[PDB]
Amino acid sequence: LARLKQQTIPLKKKLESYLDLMPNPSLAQVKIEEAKRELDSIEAELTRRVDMMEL
Amino acid sequence: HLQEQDMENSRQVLNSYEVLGEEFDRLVKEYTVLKQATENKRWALQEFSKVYR
Repeated sequence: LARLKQQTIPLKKKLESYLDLMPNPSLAQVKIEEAKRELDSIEAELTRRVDMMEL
Repeated sequence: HLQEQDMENSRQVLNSYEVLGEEFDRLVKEYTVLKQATENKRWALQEFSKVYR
Protein backbone atom coordinates (compact mmCIF):
# COMPACT_ATOMS: atom_id res chain seq x y z
CA LEU A 1 0.00 0.00 0.00
CA ALA A 2 2.77 2.45 0.92
CA ARG A 3 4.83 1.71 -2.20
CA LEU A 4 1.74 1.97 -4.42
CA LYS A 5 0.91 5.37 -2.92
CA GLN A 6 4.57 6.37 -3.38
CA GLN A 7 4.65 5.34 -7.05
CA THR A 8 1.28 7.07 -7.55
CA ILE A 9 3.00 10.46 -7.16
CA PRO A 10 5.19 10.35 -10.33
CA LEU A 11 2.41 8.62 -12.29
CA LYS A 12 -0.15 11.23 -11.24
CA LYS A 13 2.38 14.02 -11.84
CA LYS A 14 2.90 12.82 -15.41
CA LEU A 15 -0.87 12.34 -15.80
CA GLU A 16 -1.37 15.99 -14.77
CA SER A 17 0.13 16.97 -18.15
CA TYR A 18 -2.77 15.22 -19.93
CA LEU A 19 -6.00 16.36 -18.27
CA ASP A 20 -5.76 19.89 -19.72
CA LEU A 21 -6.25 18.57 -23.29
CA MET A 22 -9.63 17.42 -24.59
CA PRO A 23 -9.61 14.27 -26.78
CA ASN A 24 -9.99 16.18 -30.06
CA PRO A 25 -6.82 17.05 -32.02
CA SER A 26 -8.58 19.67 -34.16
CA LEU A 27 -9.86 21.62 -31.15
CA ALA A 28 -6.47 20.99 -29.52
CA GLN A 29 -4.78 22.84 -32.39
CA VAL A 30 -7.49 25.54 -32.33
CA LYS A 31 -6.81 26.30 -28.67
CA ILE A 32 -3.04 25.74 -28.95
CA GLU A 33 -3.21 28.82 -31.19
CA GLU A 34 -4.35 30.92 -28.23
CA ALA A 35 -1.97 28.96 -25.97
CA LYS A 36 0.93 30.30 -28.05
CA ARG A 37 -0.77 33.71 -28.08
CA GLU A 38 -1.12 33.80 -24.28
CA LEU A 39 2.50 32.68 -23.84
CA ASP A 40 3.60 35.56 -26.08
CA SER A 41 1.24 37.84 -24.12
CA ILE A 42 2.53 36.87 -20.65
CA GLU A 43 6.08 37.27 -21.92
CA ALA A 44 4.83 40.87 -22.33
CA GLU A 45 2.48 40.91 -19.31
CA LEU A 46 5.48 41.01 -16.97
CA THR A 47 6.91 43.96 -18.91
CA ARG A 48 4.70 46.80 -17.69
CA ARG A 49 5.17 46.07 -13.97
CA VAL A 50 8.94 46.17 -14.53
CA ASP A 51 8.44 49.37 -16.54
CA MET A 52 6.51 51.01 -13.69
CA MET A 53 9.19 49.86 -11.24
CA GLU A 54 12.00 51.29 -13.39
CA LEU A 55 10.26 54.55 -14.33
CA HIS B 1 -9.22 -2.40 -3.88
CA LEU B 2 -9.74 1.35 -4.12
CA GLN B 3 -6.02 1.90 -4.69
CA GLU B 4 -5.40 -0.30 -7.74
CA GLN B 5 -8.82 0.81 -8.98
CA ASP B 6 -7.50 4.39 -8.96
CA MET B 7 -4.27 3.33 -10.70
CA GLU B 8 -6.29 1.28 -13.21
CA ASN B 9 -8.46 4.32 -13.98
CA SER B 10 -5.33 6.48 -14.36
CA ARG B 11 -3.74 3.94 -16.72
CA GLN B 12 -7.00 3.71 -18.70
CA VAL B 13 -7.03 7.51 -19.04
CA LEU B 14 -3.39 7.43 -20.21
CA ASN B 15 -4.20 4.67 -22.71
CA SER B 16 -7.22 6.60 -24.01
CA TYR B 17 -4.93 9.59 -24.57
CA GLU B 18 -2.43 7.28 -26.30
CA VAL B 19 -5.15 6.02 -28.69
CA LEU B 20 -5.23 9.40 -30.48
CA GLY B 21 -1.70 9.04 -31.86
CA GLU B 22 1.78 10.51 -31.91
CA GLU B 23 0.48 13.90 -33.08
CA PHE B 24 -1.51 14.19 -29.86
CA ASP B 25 1.61 13.06 -27.96
CA ARG B 26 3.46 15.98 -29.55
CA LEU B 27 0.52 18.17 -28.51
CA VAL B 28 0.87 16.81 -24.95
CA LYS B 29 4.58 17.65 -24.88
CA GLU B 30 3.98 21.08 -26.44
CA TYR B 31 1.22 22.01 -23.98
CA THR B 32 3.35 20.71 -21.09
CA VAL B 33 6.20 23.00 -22.18
CA LEU B 34 3.79 25.92 -22.71
CA LYS B 35 2.16 25.43 -19.30
CA GLN B 36 5.56 25.09 -17.60
CA ALA B 37 6.66 28.40 -19.12
CA THR B 38 3.23 29.83 -18.25
CA GLU B 39 3.58 28.83 -14.60
CA ASN B 40 7.14 30.18 -14.62
CA LYS B 41 5.80 33.60 -15.65
CA ARG B 42 2.81 33.34 -13.28
CA TRP B 43 4.95 32.52 -10.23
CA ALA B 44 7.29 35.43 -11.02
CA LEU B 45 4.30 37.78 -11.34
CA GLN B 46 2.86 36.53 -8.04
CA GLU B 47 6.24 36.89 -6.30
CA PHE B 48 6.63 40.45 -7.59
CA SER B 49 3.09 41.27 -6.42
CA LYS B 50 3.91 39.85 -2.97
CA VAL B 51 7.16 41.85 -2.86
CA TYR B 52 5.35 45.06 -3.83
CA ARG B 53 2.90 44.57 -0.94
